Amino acid sequence: VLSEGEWQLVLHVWAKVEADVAGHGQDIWIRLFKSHPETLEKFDRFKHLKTEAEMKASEDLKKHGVTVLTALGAILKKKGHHEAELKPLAQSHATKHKIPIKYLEFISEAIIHVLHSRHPGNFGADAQGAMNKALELFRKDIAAKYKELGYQG
Ligand code: HEM
Repeated sequence: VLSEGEWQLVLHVWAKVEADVAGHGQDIWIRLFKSHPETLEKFDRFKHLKTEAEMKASEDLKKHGVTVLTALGAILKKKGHHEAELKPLAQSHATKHKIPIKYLEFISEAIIHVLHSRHPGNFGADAQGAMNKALELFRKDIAAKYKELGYQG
């Protein structure tokens, strides 16, 4: 459970991300694909992208980034009361896409890295700790749902 103070640090930096959702989306996914090339294998629609240049020029990847960050933002804004939002997300990722928890750990790393690079003034040590906590909570709850749905993760 996060304190109100920790949620405030998370939503404060998220407000900055929302000024440019598409841009943040691209940076985060490209970071993920570059650092962990294996994750690209999960997208039959992006598995053909060979360079960062092709990734940055992909309209479909940009759209995916917006879809993902909008869903994550909705969850964070619930401040822990995200049961309803997580159910459909857990079902599609465990049953259809088959995304292991390890990959959610990788994207969490990418998110923290991008926020640190683009928002140093609003992402000091305390704020990073709060964001890490919020993302760990998200991963812990999705993991619990994965189990209930029959997917090891
Ligand atoms: C911050 C965590 C993430 C959030 C909130 C998120 C959210 C979403 C949403 C809302 C969709 C569209 C609806 C759906 O199919 O459920 C989606 C699709 C998908 N996600 Fe996730 N996702 C996350 C992380 C990941 C990761 C780490 C991977 C893979 C390494 C992944 C792979 C996919 C795939 C393969 C699709 C379908 C893409 C397509 O065929 O159009 N997701 N995700």
